[PDB]
Amino acid sequence: VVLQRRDWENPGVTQLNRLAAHPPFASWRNSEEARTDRPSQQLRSLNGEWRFAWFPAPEAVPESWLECDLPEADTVVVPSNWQMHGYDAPIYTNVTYPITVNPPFVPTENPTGCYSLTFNVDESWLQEGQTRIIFDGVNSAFHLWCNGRWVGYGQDSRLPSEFDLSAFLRAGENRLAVMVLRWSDGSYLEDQDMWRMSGIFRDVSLLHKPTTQISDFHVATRFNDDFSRAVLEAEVQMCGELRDYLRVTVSLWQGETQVASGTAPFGGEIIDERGGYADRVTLRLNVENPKLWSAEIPNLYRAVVELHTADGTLIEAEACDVGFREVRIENGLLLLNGKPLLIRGVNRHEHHPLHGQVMDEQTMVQDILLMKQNNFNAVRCSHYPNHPLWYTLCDRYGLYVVDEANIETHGMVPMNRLTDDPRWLPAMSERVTRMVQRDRNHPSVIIWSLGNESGHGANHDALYRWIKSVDPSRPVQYEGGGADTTATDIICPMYARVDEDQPFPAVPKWSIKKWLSLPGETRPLILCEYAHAMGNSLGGFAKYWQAFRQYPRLQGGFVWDWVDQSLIKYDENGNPWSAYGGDFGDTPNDRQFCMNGLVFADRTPHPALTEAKHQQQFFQFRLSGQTIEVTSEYLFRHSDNELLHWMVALDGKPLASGEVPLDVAPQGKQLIELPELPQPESAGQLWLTVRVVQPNATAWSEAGHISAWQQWRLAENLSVTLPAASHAIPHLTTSEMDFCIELGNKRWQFNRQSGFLSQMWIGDKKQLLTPLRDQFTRAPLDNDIGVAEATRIDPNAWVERWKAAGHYQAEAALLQCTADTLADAVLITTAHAWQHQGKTLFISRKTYRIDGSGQMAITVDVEVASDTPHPARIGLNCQLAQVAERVNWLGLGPQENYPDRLTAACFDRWDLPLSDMYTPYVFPSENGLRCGTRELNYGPHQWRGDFQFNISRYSQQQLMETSHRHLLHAEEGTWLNIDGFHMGIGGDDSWSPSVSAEFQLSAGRYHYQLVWCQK
Amino acid sequence: GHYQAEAALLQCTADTLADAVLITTAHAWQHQGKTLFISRKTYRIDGSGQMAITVDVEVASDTPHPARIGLNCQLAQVAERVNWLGLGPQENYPDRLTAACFDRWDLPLSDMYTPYVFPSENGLRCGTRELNYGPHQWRGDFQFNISRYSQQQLMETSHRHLLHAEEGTWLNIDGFHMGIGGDDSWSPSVSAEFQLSAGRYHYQLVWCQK
Ligand SMILES: O=C1O[C@H](CO)[C@H](O)[C@H](O)[C@H]1O
Ligand SMILES: [Mg+2]
Ligand SMILES: [Mg+2]
Ligand SMILES: [Mg+2]
Ligand SMILES: [Mg+2]
Ligand code: NA
Ligand code: NA
Ligand code: NA
Ligand code: NA
Ligand code: NA
Repeated sequence: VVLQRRDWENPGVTQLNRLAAHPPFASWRNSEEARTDRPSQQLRSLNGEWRFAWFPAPEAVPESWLECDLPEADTVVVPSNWQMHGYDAPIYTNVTYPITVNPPFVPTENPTGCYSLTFNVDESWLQEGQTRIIFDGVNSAFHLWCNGRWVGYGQDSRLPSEFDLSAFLRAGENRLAVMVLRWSDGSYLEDQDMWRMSGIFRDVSLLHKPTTQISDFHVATRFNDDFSRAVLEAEVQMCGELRDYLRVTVSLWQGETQVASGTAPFGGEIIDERGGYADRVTLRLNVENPKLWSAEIPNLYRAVVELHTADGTLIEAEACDVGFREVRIENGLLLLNGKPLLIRGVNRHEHHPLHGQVMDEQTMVQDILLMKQNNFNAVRCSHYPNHPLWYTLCDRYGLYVVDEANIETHGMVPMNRLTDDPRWLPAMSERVTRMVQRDRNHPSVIIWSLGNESGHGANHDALYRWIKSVDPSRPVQYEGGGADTTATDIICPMYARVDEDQPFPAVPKWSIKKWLSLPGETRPLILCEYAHAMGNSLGGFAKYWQAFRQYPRLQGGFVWDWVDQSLIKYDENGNPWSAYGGDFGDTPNDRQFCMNGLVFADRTPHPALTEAKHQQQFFQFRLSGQTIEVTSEYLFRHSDNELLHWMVALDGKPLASGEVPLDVAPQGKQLIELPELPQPESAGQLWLTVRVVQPNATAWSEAGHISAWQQWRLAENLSVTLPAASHAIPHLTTSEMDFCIELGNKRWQFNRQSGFLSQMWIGDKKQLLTPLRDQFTRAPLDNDIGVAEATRIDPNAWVERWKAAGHYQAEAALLQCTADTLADAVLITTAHAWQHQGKTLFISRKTYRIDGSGQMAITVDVEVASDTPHPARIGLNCQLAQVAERVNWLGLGPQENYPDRLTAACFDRWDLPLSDMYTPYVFPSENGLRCGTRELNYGPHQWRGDFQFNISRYSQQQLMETSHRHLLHAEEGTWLNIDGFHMGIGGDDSWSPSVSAEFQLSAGRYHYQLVWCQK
Repeated sequence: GHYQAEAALLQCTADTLADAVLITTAHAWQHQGKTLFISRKTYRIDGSGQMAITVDVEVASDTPHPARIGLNCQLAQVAERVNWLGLGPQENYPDRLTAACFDRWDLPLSDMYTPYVFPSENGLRCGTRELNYGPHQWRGDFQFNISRYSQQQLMETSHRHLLHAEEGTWLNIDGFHMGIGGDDSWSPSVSAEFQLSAGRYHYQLVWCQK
């Protein structure tokens, strides 16, 4: 029947013999164990060592496997993705399906994973009650046998499938056989932009329930106008024989105190002409002054549901954590406990670099900690229901959750081909309804989502209404078909820009500000995805946050995304490296487009994370004279774990500092008058830096955690004092090929054919390995490349425009090189033109003035043809002979910063190891720039001015020629790129030009000045 | 103290090059001991009689952003026409120049003055690459006004009919000029992107004889 029916090529069959969905059960037989959420002896884990064999098709699986272990089978850990054990390749594709688009059919060659487990069942489990097996995640479809007998079938890779094994088991040893299909009709609804894997990748458990049992329960909390009174309403359903003596007791607990309790027999109210539910009961408990749940203060109660005889016999108990909170949209605003939310959100895939799509508690906790430490309060489950533990942790640690159905049909043409088709309504409905049935009691879930990138079909509208009907407590959102359809309560676009319209036909992405006020529009707007964090990205992040704060109805967004989907591979020597699309022989593939994270796969932060943290701060600051005004953006909590530190420094030199306790109400203000500020005699800019410090450790943070900062310029005293009269004067030696300048042991060489400074000497020591030359290009960022599908090339992409214009191939042509002897200096004047196919792209005119103090003043004036694509940078570069341990600078830092991503950086004196000045993006590009630098120190060298710089062992050429970071080699000496000017990095998306006009180098004429000297 | 700031000489040197003379200057404008602006210049006069002026200005970050960054002088000459390659033909300012077109414009001198009943700074033309007046030509990328009335007289005179033509011609040539605003006229109304807030400014001009 199995091979004959081909249930995996039939959307009308998504399960066989699968039990109804429900909230998490453990069947405690002791109420105290239920209350305290301790282990239940009635819920067993079958995680561990299983037998596994791989086959190329289900037709290749031998019948013998149903009753006997296959000798060729291996013993593997479960849960697991079998690609991670090397049985076949994981496939990274974005939009295009990994299989031929021919619904409902899948390939004949359909990788088949045969799992089996021989396991013990106690006699006591079989003498009474019901023994079920629960598969929390099987990707993508499976048949199940127990002791050679066929049990059932299941689809949907991301929700639990449960089966009654009572009639199949024997006391002692039993054998399960699970046949997992890689591809099924379910795969058409699972086209998420992620690695395509398969297997038994979530927990497997065995649950014992009594014959008379709790089969479902729903918890709701409703409130009066000021939230000083609540009613908890618990609906409980039973299965078994109905009897007069049966009762349900629901008890509610605030830690160790029972705050409320209610007991009732079964028999619901009359609902229609045929009566009511005799197998259900609703308990209503009054709660005065409930402690409310939010991400800020995740107050939780425990609800215990006891099924019992009236005279006191507990049959079984179930339980959940209860968060007292109201979610509603009123007058166009999303409210949590009557207050408008500001969503500091991120999308988070379930991804581990070693284990693939298998999740563990440690990784989940690590992620939540890092998120909260970086000022996130919300997470979107892109794009499927998560491992059940995720919700428990979000409940307890406090994060707002968008729970999203496992439906994505991106690769369909058009996108709604399946979702507008009623033949596909049953399969879609199960992915939505079974999510709701499972997760509806979690307070952390505040919004339901219908899926992702499946267009807008009638099936979406039907399922939107289904949720609205069954669960009025939570808004429903869905972005497909233009982000503002009749299937969404929230305008939830992806990559809509702040100010710029993107008027695509049918599905425009309006400026978010404009979107709110379109005729007839009243809904709130929260971006489901924004600020695409691919590689060197998050340019213009502050622009979103300014808009969010100014516009009541712009209530935030979810950054895309949390973590790079890179996977670990090993080289010849067994050394690990980060791999992306195509690295497993997977083809077609979308290469690096799977890496979009604010953190690397091992959870090491990208530089972008600090920009996110800074913009997502909960305290706002204004400066008026000596007055600092602190404003809290908290809705509920006081600043009861917050101290304000302040420091005033003159060009990095500390002049004063102190601390002031913060006592700020939610949404309130506090004025801090700074003491009489000292007047520095010395020249320079005074800078004020403030930081909010948390003196006490929390569940999510260490003592001393910095949660917020800001800087201001204070007084500036411009230097008017003259540099000391240098007694010596530099000697010019003129030859046919060189202009050589000497002053003591210092020597400079300017090549007369090239027109560049080709060498410097300190004593007899060479200082340069490559000459100091202008550079107008950068090793392209992923945003410059502007690709989302590897087959596609956008002629509009910055890298394409630069390449076509000849920026990367333009050669320096010398126009002028002269030397003049001054009264206290030697002056070298140069002019160069950069040309491609007879077209002059750039002209550089320079003076080098070396005086008797040993300093070399470099003045550069550059012309850029108005019709050439604006250049990536305007600066100089050289390869120094020096390799030094440290980099010291007075500029913005300490982390990597670019013109459109530098708000988080602070102006101070920074000192770091050379390695910290390189950002190891897995796909190499221009990296590690620091902006607003007035002084740079490296080895014996010092540069002064007002410039941007990066410094590393890797040239721009190597970076642009290398696809993987692990293939980079340290070059001789150190490559230095010093920029007068540098283009924004953008990132509003990574598949179209996204650098805003104000960050493009469009001025045509540029001036900058550097002083190079020794110290 | 912007209107009463006094120029203090920091540096004034002269050098001879292979085909030119180079004059280097530095000035500080101060008020009550506070240095508001520093102007560093080079004047390069070559064998073709062209005087290349390079100007680099520091503006104290805590002083209000200045109305303009430029040079002014009273020319001995009165000439009939003003001819320029830049935005025109009418008066235009950084935040009010979209109507203006880049072209070669030639007007009588009197049209380079706008007779606002209450006198103020007026007649500026932006985005100018070449200006011609009598024997003089200025080249660069600048804003300018040219008229018989000094900035001093304009600020001291309440009514246009009370203005008297001064000897010769007042020329104001700006590397940079602040927006004029106008969202209202009773509060600061110049948008941030039109305020002269960069701290360090660079402009260059060539003065020659035509
Ligand atoms: O539109 C999207 O942008 C992301 C780009 O990485 C990713 O593909 C998301 O799954 C998708 O919803
Ligand atoms: Mg099927
Ligand atoms: Mg009791
Ligand atoms: Mg997609
Ligand atoms: Mg700041
Ligand atoms: Na808002
Ligand atoms: Na992606
Ligand atoms: Na406090
Ligand atoms: Na690269
Ligand atoms: Na006046």
